[PDB]
Amino acid sequence: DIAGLTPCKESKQFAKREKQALKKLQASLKLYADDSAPALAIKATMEKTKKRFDNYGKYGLLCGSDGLPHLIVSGDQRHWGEFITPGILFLYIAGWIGWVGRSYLIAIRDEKKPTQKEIIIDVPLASSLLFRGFSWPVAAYRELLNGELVDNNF
Amino acid sequence: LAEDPENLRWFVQAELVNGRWAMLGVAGMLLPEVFTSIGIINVPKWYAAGKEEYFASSSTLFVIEFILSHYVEIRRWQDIKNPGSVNQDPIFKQYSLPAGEVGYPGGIFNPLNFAPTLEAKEKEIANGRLMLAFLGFIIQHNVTGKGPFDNLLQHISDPWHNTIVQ
Amino acid sequence: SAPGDFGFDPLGLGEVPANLERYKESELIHCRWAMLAVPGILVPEALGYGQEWAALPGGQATYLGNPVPWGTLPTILAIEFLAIAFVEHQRSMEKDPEKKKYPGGAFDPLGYSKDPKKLEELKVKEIKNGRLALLAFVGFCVQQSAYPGTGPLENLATHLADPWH
Amino acid sequence: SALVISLSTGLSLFLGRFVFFNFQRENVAKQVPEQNGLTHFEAGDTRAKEYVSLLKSNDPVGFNIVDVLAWGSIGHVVAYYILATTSNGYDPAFF
Ligand SMILES: CC1=C(/C=C/C(C)=C/C=C/C(C)=C\C=C\C=C(C)\C=C\C=C(C)\C=C\C2=C(C)CCCC2(C)C)C(C)(C)CCC1
Repeated sequence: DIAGLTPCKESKQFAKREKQALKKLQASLKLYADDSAPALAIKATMEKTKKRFDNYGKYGLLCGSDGLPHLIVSGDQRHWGEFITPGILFLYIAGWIGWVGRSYLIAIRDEKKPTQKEIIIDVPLASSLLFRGFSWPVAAYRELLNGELVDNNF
Repeated sequence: LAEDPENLRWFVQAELVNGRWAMLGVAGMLLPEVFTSIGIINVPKWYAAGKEEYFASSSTLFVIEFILSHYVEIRRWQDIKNPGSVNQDPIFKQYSLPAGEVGYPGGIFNPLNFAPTLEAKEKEIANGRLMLAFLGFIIQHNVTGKGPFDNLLQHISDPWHNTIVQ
Repeated sequence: SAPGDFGFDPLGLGEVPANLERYKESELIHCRWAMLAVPGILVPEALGYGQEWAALPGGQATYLGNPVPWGTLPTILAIEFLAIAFVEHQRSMEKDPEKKKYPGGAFDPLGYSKDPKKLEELKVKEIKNGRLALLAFVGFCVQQSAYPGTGPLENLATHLADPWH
Repeated sequence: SALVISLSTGLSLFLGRFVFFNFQRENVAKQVPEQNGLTHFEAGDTRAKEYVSLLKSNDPVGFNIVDVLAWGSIGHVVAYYILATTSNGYDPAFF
């Protein structure tokens, strides 16, 4: 809707892309597997990109010209989860990479000398620490701002 | 430099507030349930009231209730930093003024107390989780369908269903 | 929230309490000149009949010789600013604590001198009525600034609108 | 529409606030002192700022705007004329 022309429901330019291209990759008249059991353009690789179809999902999806899709990601119409849905996802996953970065680290410096523990890795992935990360509700999001890492630790 | 078990007034309060509202939410269903009666999101516009006026948009009923809700809600944040509620029932709860043991910082496990009566709401705590994570389930199962149970001569088996779309 | 509770002296205190605020107080009655064109509406079934110089149908006399550029608005205006600018000057210059000269020797002791030349003298109730005024011009007057064509011919059923807008 | 001489009226509001002091008190520019030759030395490098000298004119020369601005701009200004003009003078109204 926002400029790049509209979704699947009609994107001719998009249609023409579906067709030539793949459909021709077809257009090797045959090359022969009349029984034959191996060679897989034939089945899917097309059909897996091809039984892509007046359906794709549906997905809206903007299709500029040449009918390749453009992603607006505004908070509108159809398009919201082309950044946020897979955006908070990126955030959540990272940060539970480094929440445990700031963990199978702040667990040593200690006892009897710890000068390169780090290059062998008891327990690997920390693991133990690991799950801390999904079991963050809130986690750093208040504790980083108060106490522990605290302005004094600042 | 101080090692552990900080938290204090803190968010014991948060959970319990979840438990108490979760319990209420479940009551908001509850309603049909024996006379199967009415279902699901409903989006109701709630109970009604009976008509002279409406057609009903009639403004944003929620926005208003909610501005009011809002200085009850402050009252509580207040209390929690420095406390005054005559009953004094979450912060400790009743039996009140003590919880001293939390107030000066540092408890680490503590169980707690409450009420001039007795039986320590450890039994309200349960009735209270279940209702936590009961929404959890309840909300989850919409996506697909309204209803649970009663009878088998057919129902219990879950003989054919939808899936997720993929 | 200009204040929650910031703070400390002579400017916030000094320029800011006293005077921003006495100068906001000079404000409400003066707001009232404006609210006042408006009260002039404001009572129903009053008998305006008909001047009051609204909507530019032509002249103040006209004048003998031309009308001045075009219209009233500039005459009233130019003139008002020099007169009032003179008064903002009368506000300008005393001190409080005492005023003999451009005198050289009065810093503070303990304790503790003079309060904002005027401090409130009590009948800081004027202020409940005052804040309340700042709040209303703000907000409510704004409550119909925004799309404001029409006077009431009030319908039914209730009130408010929400989105919009 | 456009009150063009709304504002040229306007700007020689202020620079007549310039016709100022050349005339009155003392020799002019209050000196030079500092400008050629140069400053003590000074050497921050340096002075002079006073927040207090807004008084003197703001009341006296408030009038100046008017003098062309009034009756002289949109005046038929200096109508009260004639005064040696064979080669020519007038100067006749463009109004
Ligand atoms: C809505 C939106 C938007 C907006 C934006 C903005 C407005 C910006 C900004 C932002 C910002 C303003 C940022 C900053 C912040 C600050 C800070 C300060 C942060 C922080 C943090 C930290 C510190 C972290 C840490 C960590 C973690 C958490 C993980 C692990 C560990 C670590 C260490 C890594 C965008 C654009 C996106 C686009 C569209 C959408």
